[PDB]
Amino acid sequence: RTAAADVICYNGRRYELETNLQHRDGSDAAIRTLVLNLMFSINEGCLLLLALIPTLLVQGAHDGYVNLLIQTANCVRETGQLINIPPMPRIQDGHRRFPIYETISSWISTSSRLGDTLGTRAILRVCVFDGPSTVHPGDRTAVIQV
Amino acid sequence: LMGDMAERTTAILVSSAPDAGAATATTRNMRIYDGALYHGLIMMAYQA
Repeated sequence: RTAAADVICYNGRRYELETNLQHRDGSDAAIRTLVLNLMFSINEGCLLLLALIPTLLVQGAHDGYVNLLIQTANCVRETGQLINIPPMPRIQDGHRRFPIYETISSWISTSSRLGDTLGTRAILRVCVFDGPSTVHPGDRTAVIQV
Repeated sequence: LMGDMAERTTAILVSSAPDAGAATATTRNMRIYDGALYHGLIMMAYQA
């Protein structure tokens, strides 16, 4: 809406999404966080992680679950077939530091806190001790706070 | 028939991987080697 699907399947059930945004400032207030956290993910070792795309393709040919994973990725299926990365230059002081450690440690942090910023955290967890197994819509539960 | 001759008859050896409808990453190594005569001919029962 700011620049210019509403159904979600869960346990084999289709529930339509009727969201609305009657104005515009909450929108970009969210988008700024989205892009901000999107930026701090890429790092030095992303170059090495990029030349590994064709290995992921040949594994997508070699194994089976990789075939489920590769085709929902609307980007990797194109780049490894339409983008190339030449021999990466040597990393400055390559005998002391290590790039992949950073490019993968600064993604665990930025990922857990992601959804709890565009949304909310989980405060309670259903722990039925001796009641029923599952819970239907509208039944009283038993819980302990997170 | 002198403006177009034929010297000798040969054969062909074509290789190919199975078609896209049968393509798995372990079946591209089952090439279908084949042969095809060039400038040969087929006959009826041999007179002899």
